[PDB]
Amino acid sequence: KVEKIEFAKLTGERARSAGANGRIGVHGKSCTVDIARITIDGQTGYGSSIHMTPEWAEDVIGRRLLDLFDDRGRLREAYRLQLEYPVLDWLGQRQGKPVYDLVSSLVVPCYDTSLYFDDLHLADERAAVALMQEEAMQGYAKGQRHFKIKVGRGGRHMPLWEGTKRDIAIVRGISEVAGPAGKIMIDANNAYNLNLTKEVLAALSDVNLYWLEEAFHEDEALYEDLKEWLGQRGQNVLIADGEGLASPHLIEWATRGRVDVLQYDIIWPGFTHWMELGEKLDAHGLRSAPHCYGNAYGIYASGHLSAAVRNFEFVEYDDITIEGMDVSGYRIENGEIHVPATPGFGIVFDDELVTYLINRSGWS
Amino acid sequence: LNITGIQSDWKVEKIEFAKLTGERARSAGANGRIGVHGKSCTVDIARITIDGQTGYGSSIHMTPEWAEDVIGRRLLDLFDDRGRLREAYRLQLEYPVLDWLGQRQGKPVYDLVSSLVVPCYDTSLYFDDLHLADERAAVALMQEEAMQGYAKGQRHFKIKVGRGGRHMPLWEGTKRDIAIVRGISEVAGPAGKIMIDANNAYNLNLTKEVLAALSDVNLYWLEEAFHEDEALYEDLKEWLGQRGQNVLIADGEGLASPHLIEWATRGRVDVLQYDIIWPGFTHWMELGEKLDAHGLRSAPHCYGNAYGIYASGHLSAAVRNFEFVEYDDITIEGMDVSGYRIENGEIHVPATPGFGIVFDDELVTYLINRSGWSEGH
Ligand SMILES: [Mg+2]
Ligand SMILES: [Mg+2]
Ligand SMILES: [Mg+2]
Ligand SMILES: [Mg+2]
Repeated sequence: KVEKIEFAKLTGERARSAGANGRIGVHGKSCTVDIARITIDGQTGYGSSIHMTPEWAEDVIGRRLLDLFDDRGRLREAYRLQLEYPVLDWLGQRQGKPVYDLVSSLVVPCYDTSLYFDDLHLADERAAVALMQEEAMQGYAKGQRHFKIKVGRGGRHMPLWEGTKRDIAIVRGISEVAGPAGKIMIDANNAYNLNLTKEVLAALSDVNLYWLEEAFHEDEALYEDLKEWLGQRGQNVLIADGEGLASPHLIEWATRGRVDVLQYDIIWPGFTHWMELGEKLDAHGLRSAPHCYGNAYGIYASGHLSAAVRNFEFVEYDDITIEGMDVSGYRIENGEIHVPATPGFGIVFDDELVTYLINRSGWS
Repeated sequence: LNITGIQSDWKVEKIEFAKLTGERARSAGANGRIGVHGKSCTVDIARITIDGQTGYGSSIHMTPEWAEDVIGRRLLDLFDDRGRLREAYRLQLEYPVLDWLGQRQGKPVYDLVSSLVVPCYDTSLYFDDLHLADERAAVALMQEEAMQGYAKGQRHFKIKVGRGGRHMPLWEGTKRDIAIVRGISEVAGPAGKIMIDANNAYNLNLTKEVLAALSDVNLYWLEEAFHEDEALYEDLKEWLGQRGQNVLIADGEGLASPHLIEWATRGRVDVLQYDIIWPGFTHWMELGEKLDAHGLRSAPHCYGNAYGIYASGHLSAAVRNFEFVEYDDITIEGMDVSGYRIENGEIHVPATPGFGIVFDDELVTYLINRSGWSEGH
């Protein structure tokens, strides 16, 4: 039986302040994670929690844990967003198993997602390249080998042609810092159209472009055309899409071969959702790369999830430090994240700090 | 609607389905995102029989098996406690049913839901110039197309732009967009409201470039510059304000953002363009009232379905901030729309029963029996 439910926001910081992206402004350095602490049968479990009010909590207390689940042992829709993470943790805690085992040493590819438009104050290309190269080198030093570069400078934040030229310079530049083995992804946050996309792609013929992410809002006809154009020129770049307010027909479009990599968020729709979705995508030969940005907890959940998903691509990694949330069990090495074999999600929350924050700025 | 006159005795006796075919006056070319649209048109139509009387209208998402389950239900059963057509029946039967009510009461639909004269615009200016290498030849052709509309009474024009997104190189395509828009503006004169529709082929900066290049022109609205985004539209609106450039932002056709109306109430989007067939007429009656309550404008999308033009006309009586009927000149066999006429940029809607469209009973019977289907007796 669910006995108690506690809630708290935890705070910390990104290792380096994130600049603008193709569509909006500076993302900054401050980070937060909403967490719930559940208690079932005397033992506590921790995890990401969203869409949960004290009123909502009131109406769950006393419900049999068994009642939270589906026939197929799949946490029920109504509970996922608010409790799927604390529950999974609590399960792992009780059975002393890591969630990836509950859902099956674990080693997962990851990439550095922290390369935003950090060069907008610079008139000189070389200064801008050196700056972005240096940011990439910073990730390399921490064990990153793969890099997702924000592009679309010309969409909103710089003049069109100038920003596009700058996009192409930064990506090449970073291509050189990374090495031949380094996978480069580019993410335009919808700031291109099809012909801009082709211009940028053609200019990057020599670069180890692994995938193109959100070039423009997903469109079956445009992506069909783009895949053909790419095929005709022998340029091997995957089409990635799916974060945010996605087209309701996106999965369908992927099954027809217009999109290769699906990027639904690791918190919304979340973990339980991704497990079922992951199965569907494997069956179609489609790839899974759960989006994660703005929530540090998501990085580590994505890690565990790869166990449940054959065609899992990468963990999306942003170097973040949240007070009270010990993630030292995880290590970055050679373009991969090593998930600890410890109980639950392998994350060690400081019970005292959380208890304080629960009283001060949360509820129970 | 006033449903007090409906007798409990009145039942759905028969539902029949046919596809009507026809042609637009001029073949439509590509738009910013896809290829040639062509000249061929169709309209899926149902004929419903209730209490021995028939009504006709657009019908989608209806199978024989669906209709089989409606036969024998009372007309009253199709309505809410609020006198609203139930959601489950709207796409399949709202048009046949509204037409029927009009036939029974001897009233046009606009009277049921309230000489009706509604602004319209000519939507037929597609990328018809893509075979012309020369910009001057392209401008001349597009002007010619606008004047064909003008000769038939159109005064306001919606111009497809976004040539550089896919079909032409980016820079050349955008130069061409601008020249085309100026050219048509010239032809339409000061009274002409000019609309531009990018079909999502621009980004924010391309949009700004085009708008600045067209500061001169009488631009009434900018439609689907890029896929709706609150942040980008907030920026665009503020940018237009500083320039004193009075152009409305229009969006909402196709698979729209679920938050679009929310963004509109916060002032990022001015004109809402949900389609006249899906989500449909009943939906629009309720939505229009909501948009009016927020001081927002309604311009139901209609393209690919001629029937929707006439529906849009009658809907206008139910919506205070109704902008325009989106007009495409189409002839559908067996669908007599001669009660309607275009004069001085307005569509005149007939005061005749139902939607005022006279279907060829015999032709429709033939199509129903040859290629369509029938349920009931
Ligand atoms: Mg992205
Ligand atoms: Mg997308
Ligand atoms: Mg449109
Ligand atoms: Mg739109």
